[PDB]
Amino acid sequence: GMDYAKSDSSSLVTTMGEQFRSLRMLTRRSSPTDVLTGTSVTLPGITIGTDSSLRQSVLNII
Amino acid sequence: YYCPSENLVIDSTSFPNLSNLVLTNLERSSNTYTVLVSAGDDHTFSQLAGCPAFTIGPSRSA
Amino acid sequence: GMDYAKSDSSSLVTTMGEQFRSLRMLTRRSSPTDVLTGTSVTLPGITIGTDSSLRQSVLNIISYMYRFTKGSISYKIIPKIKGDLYITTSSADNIELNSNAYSFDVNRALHYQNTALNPVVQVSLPYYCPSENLVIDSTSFPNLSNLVLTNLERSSNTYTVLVSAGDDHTFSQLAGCPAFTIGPSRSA
Amino acid sequence: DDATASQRGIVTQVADTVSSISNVVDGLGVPLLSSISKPIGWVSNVVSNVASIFGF
Amino acid sequence: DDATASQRGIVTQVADTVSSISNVVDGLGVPLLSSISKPIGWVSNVVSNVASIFGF
Amino acid sequence: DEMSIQYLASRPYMLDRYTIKGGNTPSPSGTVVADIPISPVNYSLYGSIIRDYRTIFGAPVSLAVAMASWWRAKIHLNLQFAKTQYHQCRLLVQYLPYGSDVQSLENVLSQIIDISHVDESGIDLCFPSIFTNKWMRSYDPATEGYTAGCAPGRILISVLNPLISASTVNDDIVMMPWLTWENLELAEPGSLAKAAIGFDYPA
Amino acid sequence: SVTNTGGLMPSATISNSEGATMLLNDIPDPTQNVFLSRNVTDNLFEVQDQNLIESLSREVLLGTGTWQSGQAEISTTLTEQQLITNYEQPSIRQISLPDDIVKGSSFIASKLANIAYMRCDYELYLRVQGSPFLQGLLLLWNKMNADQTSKIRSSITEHLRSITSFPGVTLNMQSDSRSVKLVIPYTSEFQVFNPRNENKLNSVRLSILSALRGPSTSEKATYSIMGRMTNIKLYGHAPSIVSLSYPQTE
Amino acid sequence: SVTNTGGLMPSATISNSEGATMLLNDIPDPTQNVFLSRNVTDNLFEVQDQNLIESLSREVLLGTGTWQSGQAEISTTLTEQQLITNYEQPSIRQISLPDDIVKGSSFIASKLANIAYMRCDYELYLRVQGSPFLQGLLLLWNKMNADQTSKIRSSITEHLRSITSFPGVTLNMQSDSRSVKLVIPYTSEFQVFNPRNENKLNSVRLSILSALRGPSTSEKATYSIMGRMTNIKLYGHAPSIVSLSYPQTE
Amino acid sequence: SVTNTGGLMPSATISNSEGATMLLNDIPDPTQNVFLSRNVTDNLFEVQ
Repeated sequence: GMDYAKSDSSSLVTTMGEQFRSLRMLTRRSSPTDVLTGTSVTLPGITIGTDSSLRQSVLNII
Repeated sequence: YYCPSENLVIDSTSFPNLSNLVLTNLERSSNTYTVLVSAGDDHTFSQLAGCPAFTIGPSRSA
Repeated sequence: GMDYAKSDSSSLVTTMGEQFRSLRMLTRRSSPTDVLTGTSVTLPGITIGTDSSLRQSVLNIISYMYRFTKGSISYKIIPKIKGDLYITTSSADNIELNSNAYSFDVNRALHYQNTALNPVVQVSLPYYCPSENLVIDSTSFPNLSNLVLTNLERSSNTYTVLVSAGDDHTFSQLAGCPAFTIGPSRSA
Repeated sequence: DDATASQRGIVTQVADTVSSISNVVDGLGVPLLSSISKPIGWVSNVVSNVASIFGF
Repeated sequence: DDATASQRGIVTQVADTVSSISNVVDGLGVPLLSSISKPIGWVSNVVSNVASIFGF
Repeated sequence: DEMSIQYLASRPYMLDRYTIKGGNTPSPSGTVVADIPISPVNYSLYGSIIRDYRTIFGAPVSLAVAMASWWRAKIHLNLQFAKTQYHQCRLLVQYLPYGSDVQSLENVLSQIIDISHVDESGIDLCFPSIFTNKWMRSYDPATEGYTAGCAPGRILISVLNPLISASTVNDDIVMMPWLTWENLELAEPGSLAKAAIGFDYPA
Repeated sequence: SVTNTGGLMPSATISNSEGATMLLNDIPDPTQNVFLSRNVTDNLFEVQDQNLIESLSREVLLGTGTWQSGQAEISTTLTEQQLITNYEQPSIRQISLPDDIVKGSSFIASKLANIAYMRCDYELYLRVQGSPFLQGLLLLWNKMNADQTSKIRSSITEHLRSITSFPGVTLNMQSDSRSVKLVIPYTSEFQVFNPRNENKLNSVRLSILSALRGPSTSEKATYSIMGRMTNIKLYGHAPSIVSLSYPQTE
Repeated sequence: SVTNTGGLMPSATISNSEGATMLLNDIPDPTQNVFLSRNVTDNLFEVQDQNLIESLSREVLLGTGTWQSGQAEISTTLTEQQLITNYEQPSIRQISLPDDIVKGSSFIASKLANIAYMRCDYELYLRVQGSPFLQGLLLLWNKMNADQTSKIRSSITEHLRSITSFPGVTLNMQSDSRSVKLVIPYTSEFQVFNPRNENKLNSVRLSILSALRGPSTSEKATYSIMGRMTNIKLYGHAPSIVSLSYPQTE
Repeated sequence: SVTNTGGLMPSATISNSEGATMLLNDIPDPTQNVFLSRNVTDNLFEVQ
């Protein structure tokens, strides 16, 4: 390999309150989409996705 | 999650009659709503396609 | 030594309801700061400190004997006009000038509350720093997270705020004391 | 022990420990920081890789 | 274990399991999906034909 | 699991092509062929501005760090080529904290690579990340070199012995680094990063 | 046992170091007609061995000077016009760290060539001399990080009763040894610093705490400061250049 | 338990070191109000440790160049006018030692600051590159102390059959590895030398031993020299200055 | 452990089938970044 790498030496608890090792946890978190004015309201189905514009949910980004 | 198939390609149109949410006040008056979605505990994604182009910083100039 | 001293002889329970042998307990207690009128509200960050005037929080007073801080800090907020509001974090890089964008557009941790039911907002702000220590009023880290709060429709309002040390928090390095006033102001 | 502290439901107990006092002057002393330390309790999970970390 | 998870009443514990990590690169690895699996708990009832299924 | 961060980090991707020429008047020794700042999301060698927004084409890990604010990792390169066994030259590769320009063999970590001995699948090599604290910041304004705390440093590839080639073969060759991010780790979610569809807020 | 074709199908798995740094892609061939030896026997007086960690810990001169009766003594108290203006209490000498040493000593400036970052723990030595008949009292004390905080917070702390509660050591001339030692632990936000730029923190100070007096007017006495690093930890390899801060882009 | 008279009857037997050097006549008094600690935890990726002996052994570039058909090949024999005049046989490059290194490398020039004398044992590395179709043969060889003897004795030894019997190594381009290693033992009258003056001895040379040839005229091929010290032995402490020889008086 | 010269001195003893028919003179190299699975569970009535 020819590595100079030597593995780390650092504590986990010393600097930030949590650590996460998966994207699911980020997705369980709930985020805003877009305001729905009027009577004939249309929420996205479980197929989800394909929003235009630029504002968009975190789930929608993942 | 009521689907015949174990999997769903995102934005599938192969199943036209999938259930879709609706909400009503009685008297059918106009109103706005602040909505925010999240993955259910039951939910997952699969098959890793590569990334979309994406913007990062605040818009430059006006 | 040549001491005349002879050690005390007195009961603890006989005279006052409690006893305390640390300054942390005094700091976990929450105290008022200053009223925040208008839309562009600015709560102090976890770097805290450096208030002018003379009214000031108890944490803010204990702050001057030390040099380092670390840990999360807590807020209580009491809006003057009741109605729902939102709480969000931000940073100087994180801001945008599209003039159609708004504070929700970054996907930070969020908190909603209708104050008509629960008038007292309670929010704890965590400790995201690269470094194990922070010199008080550090400017070496420009992009540290900073709190913001908004009603929708962006109307003006006042807030009664009161801060406290989080359970995670501490001070370290003992610098000596500031000059400080004690009595009520003399004359008019 | 925040989990037990919240489950038991009483304000007072706040998880007991006994500190190692030193530098006594006149019946009063200074606790070591080393023994005032209290369990954090998520760290065990992150190191042991519990399923809940992955959301499943 | 949602029943116990709701009965115990504390947010944190969320039913423990220990996953079988593999493909370690530098002290970090990828859990098997097979072991992240958690009990569903209505299925036992439907297969065993508990009375509550019939409403009685 | 396909949503684990380590699973995302472990896939190699080509970053960009680099010519080395090339029979007759080969470029003089000490001529740099490449300057690679150590960050997944650098605006320099990734992406381009479009509609004021600075879009950034790239591999999935880059998105994963694009969302979080703080990060840390080590690099694992795999150099690879388009050559015959009639081309023949040598290369230097340095890892430079806060530096620039080639810096001799002595001053810094270096790693000579003979071309002729690089059978296919290329050659793997790894670099440690020296830095003043534990966490890097992600986003930066800079349109060229990395700012400051945004990246651990730079890796710099340059000619040692200039290339020579037979009359029977094309004058120049093409180097193609492949790479992966060892020991990736992320913190504090929340950012302006998002998909390139549209370019506007609704109103 | 096979003819070596000029560059066709070399072994592809070879890897070996030459220097303490620099990995190399293929082995040099150890062929040559003769292998010769060291020749000379030592024939010399012995001398103590040299080491890097040892070399860095060597003692260094830092300051030297006269001290005399006419110089001002530090105030017990403050008044307004000086309280608003961030007044600093007068001192015989003040000294930055660790720059007084590293950028201050050409020897140390050279030993640290081409290393990226490091940690240090200081020691300081005050040595005053004067006649038995003299009266006086000095204080040697450690102002903390100071400059990394607000201008106000390094202002309302300068007065006697606060000065005497900082880490430090007093020096009466009654003592026969007439010298003191003072230890400075490493302390900063960053875990390491490159020696060769303005990494200025904790400012050591020396202050009069009692005016010098002798039977005649205008008596005077000499003093010297010395210092040395300990617990050092060097870290990384890099070209010897000034580094840059966050907003700046390189 | 006795009042310390200001400088009358101090203890007279005290002796103790401060730095690795410098003995001191009396102990500093370790009094001060507080003893503080290191503060920061490391929190970093590991890196290989740095040492002095290790630092000195690092590999160094020495030379680099083109080589081509038009250059002259060394003579089999000598004639008179060149025999009387101390003629030297032509070479692609020649290199002095150890000056090419020590005074040649600013890094090493700095690491050896303020040390009096030293010993060294060299290694050298030739690395040539060219196409499979090329023909050629180089020689890398060690001329000895040379300059310390008579002009005549470094003259009648320059011819092919003598050149090939000196210590050295040949390099055919038929080899696939295309690189060679050559070891140079320390050798002199003096047992040590200060690095920073003209301590010039054994001159390494590189010579053509067969002309480069390719299907077309004026083919060319590249090469690089590298070198590193081993078995080093530093000795003594001194100000970093050029030294002087015997007739001269300082 | 040897550089593969572009078509000079390949192994000359290799033989292996691909399909039920068709013998082949040299082995395909099984390199690729990922190995994926069958996905669907059957979920169906049985048939003969």
